Amino acid sequence: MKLYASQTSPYARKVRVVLAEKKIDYEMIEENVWSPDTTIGRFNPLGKVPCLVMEDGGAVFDSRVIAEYADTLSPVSRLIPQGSRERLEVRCWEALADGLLDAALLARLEVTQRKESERSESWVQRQRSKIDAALTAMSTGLADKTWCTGTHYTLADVAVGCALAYLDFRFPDIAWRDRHPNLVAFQEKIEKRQSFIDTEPPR
Amino acid sequence: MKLYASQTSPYARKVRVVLAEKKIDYEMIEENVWSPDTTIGRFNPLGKVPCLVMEDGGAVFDSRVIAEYADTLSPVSRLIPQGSRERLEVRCWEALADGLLDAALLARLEVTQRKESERSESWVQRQRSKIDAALTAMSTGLADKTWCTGTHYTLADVAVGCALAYLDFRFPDIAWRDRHPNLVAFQEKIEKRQSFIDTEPPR
Ligand SMILES: N[C@@H](CCC(=O)N[C@@H](CS(=O)O)C(=O)NCC(=O)O)C(=O)O
Ligand SMILES: N[C@@H](CCC(=O)N[C@@H](CS(=O)O)C(=O)NCC(=O)O)C(=O)O
Ligand SMILES: [Mg+2]
Ligand SMILES: [Mg+2]
Repeated sequence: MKLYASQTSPYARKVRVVLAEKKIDYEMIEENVWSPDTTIGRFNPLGKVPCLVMEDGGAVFDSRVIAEYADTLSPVSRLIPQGSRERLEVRCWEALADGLLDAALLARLEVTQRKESERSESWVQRQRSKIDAALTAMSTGLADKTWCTGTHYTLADVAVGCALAYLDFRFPDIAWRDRHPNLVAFQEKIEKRQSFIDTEPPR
Repeated sequence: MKLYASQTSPYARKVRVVLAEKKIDYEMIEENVWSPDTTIGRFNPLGKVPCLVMEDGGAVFDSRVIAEYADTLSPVSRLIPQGSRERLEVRCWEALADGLLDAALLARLEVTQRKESERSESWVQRQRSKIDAALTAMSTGLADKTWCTGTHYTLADVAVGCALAYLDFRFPDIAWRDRHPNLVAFQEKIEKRQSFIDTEPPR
């Protein structure tokens, strides 16, 4: 299997963490999707990473679909629970984290993909407000628990960890660590996992 | 259960189609998420519809999470297959359709949420190129089959149908019907389903 990804992509980091936790071997292929020379469209018509390309040539996207499928590929470190209700809880956590990332990417892309004369203050403020709200919800949801859903590490934790680390990396001005002590304790723990250690974004 | 949604939202339409197919009763609550008076943030910190609010007050998002959960709530009209590989196929179709919608929404929002002096031609062209590519992939993937995954109607078909109907509604200039006869035949069939008939977008 081949994973088209980048070392900075937080959605791709989620998938890489899952693959590491599951001990699934794969070839990592760094692809710059913002280059006019990108070939990602051979595999993902949406032009995005991550994209997993299977032995047979079948292409899998997006990160949620890849994560769900990877969890079935080994009995090692089950990350998505069996129960429908328990699965709901984990997948909603993942949607919350991914949604925070969607807003953060839009806020970043407003700068990287537009001339100053093409930018909107109100749009960026909207996206930054979603990030703030998502952070508050993550802190409210985690509450006093060990992990997002209680006793066990799941894809919820992976997704949240990737989101918070992305803010550390790209948005150090968003001071979530001051605001939410329970998220700080969570992140301090999760970043000690081998899967996180091995997938830190460069720079 | 309460579904916070709008009658135009294609992501919400996907959920409403699933709920109709499954014969699950729910209260529909129209919510304008673009109004400064929106209260959607009580339930979905990302500020988006659809959002399903359960009897207990628990909030579920996004559309993929709601669709997956709704499929478990009744044995009527199973829309997501049991097999991991078969599930992968359906969920990747859903990601493709949702991704087409993401690009279409961005292209629309460039106009509705920005003054002309805040707009980017290159960004809109990028998004429109994703739509074209996604359409080609949908046509390639469906090929000569009855439904997206072969013999049976699944969430893949729901998602694709919602996407194509959204383009008819909001982007009549994107002439997919001329380009892809197999998608035309697909859409002509799916729009005869009661769930689609009852959820057409107004105007
Ligand atoms: N729903 C998808 C989002 C992936 C995405 O936007 N990836 C960005 C790169 S970012 O992670 O650095 C991407 O590929 N953007 C390229 C584009 O939008 O043209 C998922 O969950 O995998
Ligand atoms: N990943 C989510 C996307 C929903 C969405 O963007 N919904 C739009 C409304 S559109 O369907 O008319 C939305 O709520 N936008 C409000 C905002 O982004 O502030 C899902 O699959 O449900
Ligand atoms: Mg619990
Ligand atoms: Mg098949």
